[PDB]
Amino acid sequence: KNNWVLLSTVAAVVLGITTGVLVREHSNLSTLEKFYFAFPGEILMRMLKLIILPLIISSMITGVAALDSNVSGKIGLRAVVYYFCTTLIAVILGIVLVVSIKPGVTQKVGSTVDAMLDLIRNMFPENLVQACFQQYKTKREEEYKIVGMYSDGINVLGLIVFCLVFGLVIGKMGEKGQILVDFFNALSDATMKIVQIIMCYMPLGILFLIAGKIIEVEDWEIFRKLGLYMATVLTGLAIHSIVILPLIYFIVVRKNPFRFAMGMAQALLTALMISSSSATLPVTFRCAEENNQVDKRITRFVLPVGATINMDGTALYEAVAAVFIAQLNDLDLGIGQIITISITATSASIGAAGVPQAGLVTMVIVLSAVGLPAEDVTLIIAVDWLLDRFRTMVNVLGDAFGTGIVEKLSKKELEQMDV
Ligand SMILES: N[C@@H](CC(=O)O)C(=O)O
Ligand code: NA
Ligand code: NA
Ligand code: NA
Repeated sequence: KNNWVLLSTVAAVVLGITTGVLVREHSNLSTLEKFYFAFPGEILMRMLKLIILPLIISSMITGVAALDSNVSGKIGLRAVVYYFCTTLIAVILGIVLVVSIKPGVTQKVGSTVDAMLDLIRNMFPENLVQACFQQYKTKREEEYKIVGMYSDGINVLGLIVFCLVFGLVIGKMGEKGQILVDFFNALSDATMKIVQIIMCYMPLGILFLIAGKIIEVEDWEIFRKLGLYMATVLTGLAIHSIVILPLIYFIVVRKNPFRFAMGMAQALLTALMISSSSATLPVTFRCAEENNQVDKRITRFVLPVGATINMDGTALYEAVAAVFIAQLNDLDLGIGQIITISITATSASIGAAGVPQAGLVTMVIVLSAVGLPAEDVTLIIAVDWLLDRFRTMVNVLGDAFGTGIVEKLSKKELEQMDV
């Protein structure tokens, strides 16, 4: 006998790939019947979006309140240093692989500052209740006048920053704020038993979410016409996730880095099918502390920050595809043009959201920094549901890897706290 959570997810990926392929050659469903066929996949998607509001709020508060305000200053320093030393590696390895393969040659025919100041405008929102379901976006229009309105989508960057300050303030209050530690420890425990309820619906939801995703129009543009560009994204996503990311784990932890990746198989295959790192963040919490036994004082702090900051698969896909877009023209892309690609792609992966297809929002930022037009992204929009699924597994794995690396780097400080 074995565990039924992972063996039924693998059985639902197989039964969902073989369903969304067979119904195309056999039948011809209309545009309205292809939306009701993926309806159990939509219910799973909005059941996971539902739970990230009490999960991020309660884990960010009790993750920092359990540390005595100077241990948390070094867990926070060893997290941002790790996130910068993997994003830059995933950018550089995607830069080297895209100018040596050269996928874009002889196949051509076939508001950056306003987007970066919206990261700081979203870290300090004007309302806490409005930050739970609405984001702030700035447009420039008329000699121009800056005017911003409130769009939709949960402001995850503003709830992390406020609960980090709320977590530090509560932990320094002592006995005067002990009832707020017990409230958000009982809330983080109650909204992890709900994740174990959604995890029983997940094989039935994936089986229709991935069958209604490969049910699309043309399998020829993804395969051969835009071919050998996906052989630079998936190649860079392979070497970074199989070789490089279990080499950063093996250097600082001598504890078998593929035993950690095998123990995170539920969170890896969830993001491989739902294509959103923020929505699978409840799966990453459960599949790390229960399987790999990484300490709860670190995963409550490292994993929510890494889900919206550390996005290595997006950082490699930004550095590969923006050069490939410039390679469809006859641009030289000299030594000055390479480094400015590698700089804004590090910031675009930071500014990218954990929503599905957030990959093409921040592609305008890196493309306009090199001089390419924004409407030259329309060549990439065709195959984006498949390249978004492999760059979310890597993003999730990177976050999972961080929990184990920061824990061995701070084994003394966790053992410092005693009775
Ligand atoms: N939802 C995707 C967005 C992206 O491509 O960055 C992810 O988290 O990986
Ligand atoms: Na990173
Ligand atoms: Na991430
Ligand atoms: Na990000």
